[PDB]
Amino acid sequence: MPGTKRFQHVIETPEPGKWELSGYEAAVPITEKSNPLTQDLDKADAENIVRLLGQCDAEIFQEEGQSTYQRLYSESILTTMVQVAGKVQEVLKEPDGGLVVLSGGGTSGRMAFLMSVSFNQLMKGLGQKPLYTYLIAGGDRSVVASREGTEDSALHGIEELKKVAAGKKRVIVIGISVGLSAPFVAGQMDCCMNNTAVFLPVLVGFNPVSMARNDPIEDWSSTFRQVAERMQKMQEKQKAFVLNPAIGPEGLSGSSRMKGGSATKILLETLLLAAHKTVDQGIAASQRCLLEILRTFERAHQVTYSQSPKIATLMKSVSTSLEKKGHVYLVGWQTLGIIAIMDGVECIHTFGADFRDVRGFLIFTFSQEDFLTSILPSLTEIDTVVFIFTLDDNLTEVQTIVEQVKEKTNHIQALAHSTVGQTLPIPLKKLFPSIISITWPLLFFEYEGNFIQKFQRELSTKWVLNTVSTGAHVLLGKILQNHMLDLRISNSKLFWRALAMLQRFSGQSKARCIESLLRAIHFPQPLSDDIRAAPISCHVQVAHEKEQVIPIALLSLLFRCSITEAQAHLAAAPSVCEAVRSALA
Ligand SMILES: CC(C)(O)c1ccnc(-c2cccc3cc([C@H](NS(=O)(=O)C4CC4)c4ccccc4Cl)sc23)c1
Ligand SMILES: O=P(O)(O)OC[C@@H](O)[C@@H](O)[C@H](O)[C@@H](O)CO
Repeated sequence: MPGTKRFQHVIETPEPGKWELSGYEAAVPITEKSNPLTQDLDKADAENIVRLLGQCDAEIFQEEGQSTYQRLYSESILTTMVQVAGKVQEVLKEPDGGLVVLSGGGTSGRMAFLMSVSFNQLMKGLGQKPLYTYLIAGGDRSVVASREGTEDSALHGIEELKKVAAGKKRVIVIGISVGLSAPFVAGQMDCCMNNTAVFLPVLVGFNPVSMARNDPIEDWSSTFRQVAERMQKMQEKQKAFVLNPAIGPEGLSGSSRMKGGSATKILLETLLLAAHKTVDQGIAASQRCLLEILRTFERAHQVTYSQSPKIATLMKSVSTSLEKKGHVYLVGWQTLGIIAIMDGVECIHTFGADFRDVRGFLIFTFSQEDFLTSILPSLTEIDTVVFIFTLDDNLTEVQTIVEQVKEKTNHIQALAHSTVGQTLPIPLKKLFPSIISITWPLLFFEYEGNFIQKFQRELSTKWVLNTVSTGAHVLLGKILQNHMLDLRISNSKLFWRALAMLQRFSGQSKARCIESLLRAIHFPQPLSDDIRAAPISCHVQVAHEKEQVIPIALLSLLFRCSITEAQAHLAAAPSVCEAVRSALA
């Protein structure tokens, strides 16, 4: 029948209590899983949430039990990281005609950018021509925009690769898809394997290859799975590499911006920093060199969540300011300002939040007195502002902006990253009673700009912010158990998550779930055969423009009613959360 191909590969819903014995649970990609720790994240109070996420973040460093999937500390992952570092080095020793590209969609692309800058600086501060560049699905404006739909084209990915790789004779392409998912990277990786004489692709994400996305790509003949499998085959002969540790499911199912984003930095910063450090010392990179860095990153998790109680407060605030339809500002300096922006803009697609509910700010790029005029007038008693800076920053520029905002707001708090024995000028101190400071024990730093203290600082911030924004929204009832049900479908991945959530939550058959979801999307049009057989982009295109789609489809299924009857129910409820929740009992 119409729509069998389109949906052949979707796993059928299990009968009740079979979910584990059907073989389904074991088929759920790790990146999409329900993390058992967060089953009741929707009941947790603010301080628990922080524990829970802090604990979810911990899993990055958790070791492989005795049978199971390789992890970040496993010998095979470290051996691959060493080989890849080894291959970076061949390129480092020959900067003329060489290039290194870090490429991904969404937050994977955000990470690629942050990184590529730093390693450009490293080389620059040593007067070397920088060989790093990045690629973000949707071109460079994607870096700081919510643009979920751009990831779904493999040709786009390839065209942007060919742009950036024109003159060159040695290109290393680090393809980054947490889920081993994005058609953007799929194309690049494949392009590479077509031209190894020039190209060396390194796939990075956090599912085993056997869970890699197997869906038809609309402009491409192979799947991510096939590309990823072919890479793995080239790995013996060292012409491609797959770097894919399990780090455990996200605390918020499918939210790869969080642990997936962190692990991406932890993993690549490590390998690259080691690759550099060691060329200059004339030694081959070693499992022992990477391990230094990994353990430092692991310490940083302890250091960061050491401040858990002051993280929870800031959450309790960010949520209360949002509860009262107020706004939240995330002002920060340098690299940290950027992480501030990236997080605010991620709450758009993640939580169907307006660009303003969590806004981020660099000194988006508004310098001192441009932020005093432009933004400072229209704040309020109820808003929250967060300040994020090191004790190495223009702390004069800081105290100035905090001063004005104290009159216009009292719900300020702050994040400051200090080396040990660095002191907090007394004006600032008195402005923040219950401050959050992180002190970094001294480290025997090699290079010019102390990059390892950079990578530390960025990560620690991302953790805090990811945790705040994310838990804030939870406190507000927008999350259902540990799933975000009411997402805007803006690409094919999101479309599949929507459908898997309908199966999980209704527990009805896939065919019924598909029909209700596609009805929900296409309303007022009824299911025709064209619609049933349409490619997934066409559903996306139409859903992307609509509101409450997934909830309305779930309700149609629950009451076993039509869309018309489900809309009219949802309009007659106080809220969406409540309506869905009621219907689920
Ligand atoms: C936990 C929950 C809600 O049941 C869930 C949520 C999301 N996805 C699943 C799921 C279960 C079993 C298999 C697959 C496969 C998935 C997807 N593979 S696919 O697009 O080629 C095929 C489904 C259309 C997939 C695989 C890897 C990464 C992302 C995705 Cl969407 S998601 C998923 C389950
Ligand atoms: O790196 P992946 O699996 O290819 O995912 C890339 C993007 O879809 C992903 O970054 C998404 O934007 C984030 O909202 C996850 O919360």
